[PDB]
Amino acid sequence: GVEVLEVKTGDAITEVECFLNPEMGDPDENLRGFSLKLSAENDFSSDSPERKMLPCYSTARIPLPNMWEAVTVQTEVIGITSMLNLHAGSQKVHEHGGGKPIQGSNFHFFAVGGEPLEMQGVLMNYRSKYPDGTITPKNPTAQSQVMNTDHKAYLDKNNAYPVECWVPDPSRNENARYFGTFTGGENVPPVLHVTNTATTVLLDEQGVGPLCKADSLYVSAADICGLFTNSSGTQQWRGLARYFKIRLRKRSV
Amino acid sequence: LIKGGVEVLEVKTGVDAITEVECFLNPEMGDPDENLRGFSLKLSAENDFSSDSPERKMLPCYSTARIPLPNLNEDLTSGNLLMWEAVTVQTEVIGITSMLNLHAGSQKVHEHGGGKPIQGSNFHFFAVGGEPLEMQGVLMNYRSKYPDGTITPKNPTAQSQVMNTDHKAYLDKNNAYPVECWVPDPSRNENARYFGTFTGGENVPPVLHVTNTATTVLLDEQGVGPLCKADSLYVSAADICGLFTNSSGTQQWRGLARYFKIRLRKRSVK
Amino acid sequence: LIKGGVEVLEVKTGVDAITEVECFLNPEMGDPDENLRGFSLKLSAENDFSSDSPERKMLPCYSTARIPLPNLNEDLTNLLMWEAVTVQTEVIGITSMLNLHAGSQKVHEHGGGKPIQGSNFHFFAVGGEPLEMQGVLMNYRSKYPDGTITPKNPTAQSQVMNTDHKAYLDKNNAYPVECWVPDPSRNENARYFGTFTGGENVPPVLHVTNTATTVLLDEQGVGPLCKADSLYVSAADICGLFTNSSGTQQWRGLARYFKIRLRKRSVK
Amino acid sequence: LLIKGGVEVLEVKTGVDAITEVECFLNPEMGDPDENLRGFSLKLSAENDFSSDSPERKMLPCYSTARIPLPNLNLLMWEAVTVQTEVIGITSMLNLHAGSQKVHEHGGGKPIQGSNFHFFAVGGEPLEMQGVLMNYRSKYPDGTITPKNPTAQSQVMNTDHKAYLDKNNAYPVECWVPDPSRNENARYFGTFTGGENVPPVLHVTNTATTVLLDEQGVGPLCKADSLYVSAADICGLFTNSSGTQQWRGLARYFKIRLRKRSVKN
Amino acid sequence: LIKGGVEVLEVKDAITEVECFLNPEMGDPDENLRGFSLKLSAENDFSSDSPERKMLPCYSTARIPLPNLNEDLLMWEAVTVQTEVIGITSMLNLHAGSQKVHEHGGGKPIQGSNFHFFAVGGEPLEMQGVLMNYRSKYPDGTITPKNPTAQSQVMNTDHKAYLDKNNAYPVECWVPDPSRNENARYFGTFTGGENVPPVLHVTNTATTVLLDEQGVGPLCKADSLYVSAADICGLFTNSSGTQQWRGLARYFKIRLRKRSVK
Repeated sequence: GVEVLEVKTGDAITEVECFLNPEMGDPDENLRGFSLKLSAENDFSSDSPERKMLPCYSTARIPLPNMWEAVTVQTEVIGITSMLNLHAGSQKVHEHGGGKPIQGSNFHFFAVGGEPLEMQGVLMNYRSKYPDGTITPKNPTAQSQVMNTDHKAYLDKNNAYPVECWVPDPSRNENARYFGTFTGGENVPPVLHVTNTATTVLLDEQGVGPLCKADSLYVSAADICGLFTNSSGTQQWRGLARYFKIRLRKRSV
Repeated sequence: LIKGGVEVLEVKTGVDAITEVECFLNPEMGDPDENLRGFSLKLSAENDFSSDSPERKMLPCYSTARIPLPNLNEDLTSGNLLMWEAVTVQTEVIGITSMLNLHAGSQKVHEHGGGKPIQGSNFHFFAVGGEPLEMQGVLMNYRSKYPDGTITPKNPTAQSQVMNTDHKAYLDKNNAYPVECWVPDPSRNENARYFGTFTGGENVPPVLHVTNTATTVLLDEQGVGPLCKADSLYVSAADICGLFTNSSGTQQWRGLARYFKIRLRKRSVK
Repeated sequence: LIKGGVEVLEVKTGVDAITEVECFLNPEMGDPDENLRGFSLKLSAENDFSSDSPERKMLPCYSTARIPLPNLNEDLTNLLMWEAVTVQTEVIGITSMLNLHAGSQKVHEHGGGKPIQGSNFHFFAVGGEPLEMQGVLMNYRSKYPDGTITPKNPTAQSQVMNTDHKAYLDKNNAYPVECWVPDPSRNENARYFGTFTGGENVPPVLHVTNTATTVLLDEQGVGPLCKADSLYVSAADICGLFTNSSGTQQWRGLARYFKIRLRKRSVK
Repeated sequence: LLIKGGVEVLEVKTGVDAITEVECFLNPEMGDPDENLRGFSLKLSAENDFSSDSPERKMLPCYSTARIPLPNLNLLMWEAVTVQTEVIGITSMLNLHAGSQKVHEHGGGKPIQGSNFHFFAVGGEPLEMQGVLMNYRSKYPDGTITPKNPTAQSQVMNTDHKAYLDKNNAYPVECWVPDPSRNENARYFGTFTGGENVPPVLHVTNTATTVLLDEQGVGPLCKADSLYVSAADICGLFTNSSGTQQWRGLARYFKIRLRKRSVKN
Repeated sequence: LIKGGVEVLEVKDAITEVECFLNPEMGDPDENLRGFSLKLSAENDFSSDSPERKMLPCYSTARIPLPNLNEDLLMWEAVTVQTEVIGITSMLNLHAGSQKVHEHGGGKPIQGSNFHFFAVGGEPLEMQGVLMNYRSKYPDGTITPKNPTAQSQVMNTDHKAYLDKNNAYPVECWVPDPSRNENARYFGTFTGGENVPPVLHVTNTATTVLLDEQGVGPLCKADSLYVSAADICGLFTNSSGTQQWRGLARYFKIRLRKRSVK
């Protein structure tokens, strides 16, 4: 919300990094990174999901040295090879076979901003009764199933904003860059790439990156990798942490 | 250099020569009742081609909106006319994560499993133009009897199942032009840019990307964007995301809104 | 610099040195009756290779059209030919496959109809002369029906490459797609593009946009040169199989639009 | 200073007759189990124990190769600069009436689908291959050339298994790959896609050229005025009405442009 | 300009090339089944998950000695790599051992979850541990996250390791650490699912440049280059229905140049 002047040159650069843990629901102390098992077939009139079943967006505020302009990010999902454990817990694919890989709907999303991520609410079912401890669209209507401009939120709390209720708001986020891919379907294969050679440039069309208000950088993520199928046939979301390395420079304003 | 039936001259320059407009365009999937905004009526199947009378609320339609822009041409005898020229669009489908609700209404994938994701045939389409989108009609079945309140190819013939050049329409009404009957007309739309992808099949995964970093340039090969006739910008969309499968096995289309942010500049015309 | 049996000289410039033509080319899927334009006859299956006699209406064919261009060389006192420089093309009516209420087998009890899916072939060509084809057969012993033009005097080698099987795409609804491909050993005066995707459950994936242009110039900057002021467009757009409530399957095809920009080229 | 094909590379020669083009096709070598089934393999056996795996020759697709003689020529050598290549006859797979198992009652025949391999090379000498086996104990049939004295290490990398692709219809595709530790005087390209239900995806166009020049601008140099083309185009499996499966292959077209290159003797 | 704990000066007989074929480490359950794992167990409770060593694919690594430079400072700088997976066509053997797809049909292709990964560095690859199940009891001869907690199922920064031993670091326990590896370049793709088709490309025309944004490649400490790989191609399904991982070797050709350092 400021007039942007010249990049400062000469201690004018800094780098910050974070590993941001996923918030899949964490149904007990041993099942960190998983959701509660999924319910199915609730009538739209009686759809009361349990909090531990709902993955939420992750976010962290990173303090910076006492404006900082975010210029690049390196990011990837951490622990993708853990899905090669087919011996623990997963339903056998057939008699004498190995366990079923994690697969199905997934969502991979990150943002880097100079302020909290701005979100827009959209619901599958406006009549869903969301559980205490979630932050979901207030006073939803049938219009909330399409676009209801009342549903604006800041991603200002961890393990609170359910991924199923909120998307990054393309009508705001003037001071953030976000990227997400949703792939839906029962049998969707997880496809995840890692490399330390790929950098995303955060500069806009005028060469200006996110400007860090109150010397704070905000990282946001959601990395729902797919569904884990237990021997019983029950399914749980599995998520993984996301790494960020952000390069910043001093910008005169 | 002729476009939008005017002679195109130079881009106008100076501080106030740019404007930006935005809108969220709601999907028109059929909206069978107040609870199922964003969905179609459940899908029928196996109608003989000779007795195919789909209900209106089962038929997704193209969405469109006319966005009024400032008049630029007060000075009638200056000799200089200006029109708004659309230069870029940022667009994405809104609410894609809503499909991660597998607890409400969807058939379980197997005993003790979660609900079935939305999947299957999908169509993602948008246009930005200086006039209504120009459409060409093509039917699966020329003998389909389309319901009151839809606008569909008039007096279709067997040729309407392939290319019948009689079926020209303007996308000039919301919740009227069924997506299954109409496509953007590549023989027209000289003053609009359109983009669509159809992916057909029972098990097709929805794949949707969001980012505020991606801009589509709307300039043609001569560097001219859509020119806004009557100081109007037209946005058009269809975002059928796939089929929702209820516990009963019934299927309904699910659609989502589309966001547009369009940057325009002043263009001199004769 | 030789192309289209002429020595290629300079590109001409000026307002009259460019022209544009357009065509919607209808598909030729077999058209088994007057109501099923754009479909084939239902598919037979399991014919022994020794007794494989497909019906004509079951066989999609390549489409082609000859487009007259503005007449050149109407003075006897320097030769010009039209040179095709760009094409815009797309398949027309792709959203018609969102009709899941008419005719198609339900996906499951209480469900909607089965989408068109399965093997597909999307192909076009732009040339200064008819498309040159090479014959290749699944089964050299296939007995093709009257009204089709198929490889003559085939042998087992016709299942791989038999150089006898050369044809021009010189007749509509005649050259079955399953028998012929564009000939990579010829077509020195045409540009062709095709993608075959085979399989029972292949999803049709089709894109439309008026922003995409294909350049038709070769490595020497020469486009197809239009013999006798004629441009040839060719297509095949088999979108997949339509499955009827009975389980019978029929090909579905769609028309292809072409918009071709040409310029005048001096030749000797 | 610039060394390739065991010669010092000097300047490209230009002018009248300093360029030539060769165009050819390679027929596929899928096994050809009888006179009528050119382009197919014998039906596939299944479930042989690794200790008793003796595939029949007609069941094994092999690499195709040919030596193309060039116009006879400080020495001059032909330098391969570009190749245009594509698979010939891809639309033949739209015949779903002949021989293939119906997909369901009253349905059409099952498309060819499943594991496929599409490969070509252009070189100034035979393609250099490295052997790798699924099962080192496989007993390969007379008329095939397969890794000699294989060991369990032959299932991963056994550096003993070096061969030249020096005979057509002899080197089974399942036994051999292009050797990335050699082929300094060839360019090769291949894609393997494995799986029962893999869709064949094949593109044809006469507008796509592959440049064969390396990072120093030198193409394959044709030793003894010979150009070597190699291919394998296993398109997938054909499923007969009985459920038996056979590989189907198609020919590959090549158009190669060459120029004269000066080299030191 | 600091990398590999040296000040990087100018690029400088100044070039060398090394190559390696790095064998896969899939578990090798007997003398005949080199390149395969032991058959996969399934449905172990998270509280009683004790995988056998021969069932666990591990990362491969090799230290490649380079010409000695400072005998009387220069370091080798890795500039490019050519790499590919070796023996991909071996999966066209559908006659040996694999379950028939249906009566009278050929054998089932190798398919399912796969992981293709390589790295080139001037020092061992730096790894971060992440577990499906922190309570997994890993077998003797494996090196797995020490003192695991439920946080080990997400990100536990305690789990740092060097890829400093072959056939030891299970692929399922470790990933390249994006918070380290300042002196290496790594690339990997995981594709998960029962029916995933293996898709593998070979060509001698593809080179990966290993220079960073400042034009500096990995700098080879102690005149050593480290190559690392994992190439789990998918699952082989036996006639009985049992499944085994199949892996293949990876080839590397690396071009290096001399770099002045202080």
